[PDB]
Amino acid sequence: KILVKQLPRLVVYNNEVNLSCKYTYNLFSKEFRASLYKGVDSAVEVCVVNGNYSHQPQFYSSTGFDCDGKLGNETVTFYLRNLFVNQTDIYFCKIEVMYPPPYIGNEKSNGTIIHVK
Amino acid sequence: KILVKQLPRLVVYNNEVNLSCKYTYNLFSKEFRASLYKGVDSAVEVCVVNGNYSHQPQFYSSTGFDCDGKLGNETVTFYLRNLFVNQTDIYFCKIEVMYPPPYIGNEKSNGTIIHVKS
Amino acid sequence: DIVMTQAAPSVPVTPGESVSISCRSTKSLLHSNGNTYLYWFLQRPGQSPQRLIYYMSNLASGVPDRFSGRGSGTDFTLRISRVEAEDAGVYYCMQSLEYPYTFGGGTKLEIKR
Amino acid sequence: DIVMTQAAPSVPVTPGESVSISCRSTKSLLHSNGNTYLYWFLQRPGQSPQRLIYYMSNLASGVPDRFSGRGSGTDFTLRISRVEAEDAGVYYCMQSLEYPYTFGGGTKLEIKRL
Amino acid sequence: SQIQLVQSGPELKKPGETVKISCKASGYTFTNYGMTWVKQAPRKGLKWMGWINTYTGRPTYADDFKGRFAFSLETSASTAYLQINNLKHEDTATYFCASLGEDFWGQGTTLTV
Amino acid sequence: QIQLVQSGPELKKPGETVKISCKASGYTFTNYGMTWVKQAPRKGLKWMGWINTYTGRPTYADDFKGRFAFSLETSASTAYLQINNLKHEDTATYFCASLGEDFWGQGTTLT
Ligand SMILES: *[C@@H]1O[C@H](CO[C@@H]2O[C@@H](C)[C@@H](O)[C@@H](O)[C@@H]2O)[C@@H](O[C@@H]2O[C@H](CO)[C@@H](O)[C@H](O)[C@H]2NC(C)=O)[C@H](O)[C@H]1NC(C)=O
Ligand SMILES: *[C@@H]1O[C@H](CO[C@@H]2O[C@@H](C)[C@@H](O)[C@@H](O)[C@@H]2O)[C@@H](O[C@@H]2O[C@H](CO)[C@@H](O)[C@H](O)[C@H]2NC(C)=O)[C@H](O)[C@H]1NC(C)=O
Ligand SMILES: *[C@@H]1O[C@H](CO)[C@@H](O[C@@H]2O[C@H](CO)[C@@H](O)[C@H](O)[C@H]2NC(C)=O)[C@H](O)[C@H]1NC(C)=O
Ligand SMILES: *[C@@H]1O[C@H](CO)[C@@H](O)[C@H](O)[C@H]1NC(C)=O
Ligand SMILES: *[C@@H]1O[C@H](CO)[C@@H](O)[C@H](O)[C@H]1NC(C)=O
Ligand SMILES: *[C@@H]1O[C@H](CO)[C@@H](O)[C@H](O)[C@H]1NC(C)=O
Ligand SMILES: *[C@@H]1O[C@H](CO)[C@@H](O)[C@H](O)[C@H]1NC(C)=O
Ligand SMILES: *[C@H]1O[C@H](CO)[C@@H](O)[C@H](O)[C@H]1NC(C)=O
Repeated sequence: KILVKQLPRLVVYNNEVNLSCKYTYNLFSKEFRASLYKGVDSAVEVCVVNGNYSHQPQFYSSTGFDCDGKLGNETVTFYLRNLFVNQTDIYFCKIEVMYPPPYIGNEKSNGTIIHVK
Repeated sequence: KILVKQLPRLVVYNNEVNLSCKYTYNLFSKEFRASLYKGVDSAVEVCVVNGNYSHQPQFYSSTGFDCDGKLGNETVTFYLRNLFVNQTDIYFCKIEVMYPPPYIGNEKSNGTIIHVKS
Repeated sequence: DIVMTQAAPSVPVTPGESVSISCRSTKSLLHSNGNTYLYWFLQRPGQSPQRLIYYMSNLASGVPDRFSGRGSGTDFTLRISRVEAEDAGVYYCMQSLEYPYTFGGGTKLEIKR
Repeated sequence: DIVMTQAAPSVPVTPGESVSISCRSTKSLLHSNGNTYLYWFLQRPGQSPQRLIYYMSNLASGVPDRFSGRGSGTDFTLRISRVEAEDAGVYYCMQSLEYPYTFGGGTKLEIKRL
Repeated sequence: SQIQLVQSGPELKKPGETVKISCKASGYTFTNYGMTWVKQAPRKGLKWMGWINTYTGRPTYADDFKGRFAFSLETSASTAYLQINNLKHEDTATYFCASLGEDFWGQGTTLTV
Repeated sequence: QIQLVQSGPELKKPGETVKISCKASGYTFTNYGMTWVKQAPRKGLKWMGWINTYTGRPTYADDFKGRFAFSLETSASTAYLQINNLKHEDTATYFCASLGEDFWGQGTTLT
């Protein structure tokens, strides 16, 4: 699989963070789907970004966060704004790559503790 | 293995918390080593309770936390006092069971975000 | 702030006579743990005392089935099923739930020719 | 607020003549990403513009190997390797690092009956 | 079914009125990619107005384009809209919708005022 | 055999220090705590407190905290109770006890 590396705790007073998830895998011309989840459970998607790495595909949040982002050969950097102290927990970076096969995800990250203060 | 269940987030105002780790295993008449670690890495042991359940073995912290605790059939409650805002992270309940064999441990817990505030 | 009370300072029995010894408590000694935090002890005279039951119902090693500890959650009893002369002494209950730990009063159990 | 600048409003080449078109920048457009955030564009006349290079070095689909994007991370150049008559037009560089994005001035690449 | 952006027709509008200009997206997924809007006055060059987030809706505007210009989406019919308001002669230009990494652009939609 | 064994009897007159040893044998010493317990002569048992064999930290019962000193040499498996500015009240037998209160010492009679 693809192994993810994240900083082990970010700590925030801006109420805003920039959180890059370094992979061991070149996402250059690959169709993929990169995500980030809040929770020990990992059961809230904070951003998806997905599409072909060719045409710069748009980050967004169903779950309700102000969330841009920028993708690069081996890195995926999320950008969360407007975060609350209510919302300091762990965040898990996560890729699936669809094309070209074979289709693979990533071995589960350690996560970062985002601590918002 | 045996599965551990911890509350998914505690938020602390006292600077003082209690955190039971419910197992699926009666630690009754069993020699074991119960443990609790800070870290995403899981590389700082906050507390160790270690011995035969039969007699009531003491909780302690090399890592430097004020840490009591109480053992019971299948919960293990850690009691941490004097915690600091700057010590908010994840903590993981973890158990090894020595005797009687065969010797086993915990399938890794989701952990808990202890969130120390003020 | 927790006060054990054995209300039976001395209790004469004769042998075979089963007897049961009470010890009440200010607070409940039950815990989320499921365990209930009470010891029972026997100080035969001269000798250092000797754990008998722990966590209410559970009886320590090298102890006869005769002994049994049964318990509400603030009232507790120590049935002794058929009294051998050896079993005579003072019996102490003692809670171990919160600090400071607190011993009971004793209950001397005298054997009656 | 980044200001892009092509210092070469119009440039007459003849065919075969290789040309290279500069576009300098206020900030550096390199990123921790490792990528560097420049598009290069060609608006042939009447036509809508068409993406040619993206992330400085990389060139998009349906574009000739003639076209090359080279770059120091605040100065950048688009080498066009041997000018085909088709390739005449205005070329626009465009930074995409920080909002607001900003286009260059254009550089008209005029082509001339020698 | 090549990817293909396709935009509203030409406009001849006199000052102080509304207009929406449509861009309909085809051939490709759509809410996965962002959507830029780009002004080109006639003898001048290209200017970036902003973009709308096809999933989230949220538009960002370039500073000069701040007020009076507005972007919006019918997300299930794959179509985006610029709307310009209280129009001023300033605002005459061809107007480009574009997406997929600025790799696909529209026809162009020529407004005059 | 797990077994605690304490210092011998004491005849100490008022206004003196005293340390009492309790040496633990047969078990991994620092894995279990260590409580101390007074017994006035005709009266019964009273919990003084305990020390964490690993951590060092002592907790003292209400009446006792002050004039009383628990402490450990862990490498030599032994626990100490010290009593200062001693007062006639303090005439008792004194029991070290550990291993879940399962193992008690022979006791240690002060006057
Ligand atoms: C704590 O656990 C023991 C369980 O002892 C045994 O271990 C497992 C096989 C388990 O699945 C049980 O069935 C077994 O009993 C409990 O000890 C027994 O408790 C009951 C009380 O009615 C009684 O038989 C004796 O006290 C114990 N029996 C034996 C064989 O030891 C103990 O009660 C549990 N403590 C609780 C629930 O608070
Ligand atoms: C992003 O990577 C591309 C090319 O990556 C290629 O495929 C990967 C699997 C990788 O492990 C190698 O096989 C390839 O390098 C980089 O662009 C290329 O640069 C190399 C020169 O070493 C060469 O392949 C080509 O000249 C370039 N283009 C292509 C299409 O291969 C690109 O530089 C990387 N991005 C950044 C910011 O460095
Ligand atoms: C620990 O987290 C795991 C995921 O790593 C959780 O597993 C999910 O549980 C939910 C609810 O039961 C299921 O719908 C999912 O199928 C499970 N897997 C995933 C990948 O989501 C689990 O619930 C957590 N356990 C506890 C005790 O909180
Ligand atoms: C605290 O978090 C909850 C969770 O969504 C949120 O609804 C609430 O408004 C938050 N409070 C503040 C002040 O943000
Ligand atoms: C992740 O945590 C594991 C423990 O499961 C540890 O061994 C490893 O070093 C950590 N890796 C990183 C990159 O933090
Ligand atoms: C994604 O990539 C595959 C092959 O590289 C292709 O079939 C597909 O059209 C691409 N998607 C888009 C939206 O361009
Ligand atoms: C723990 O229990 C085993 C048997 O169940 C016993 O042999 C041993 O004495 C105990 N371990 C110690 C005291 O270190
Ligand atoms: C973090 O905060 C607490 C409370 O002010 C402080 O005492 C502590 O020294 C700080 N960090 C560390 C690593 O000790």
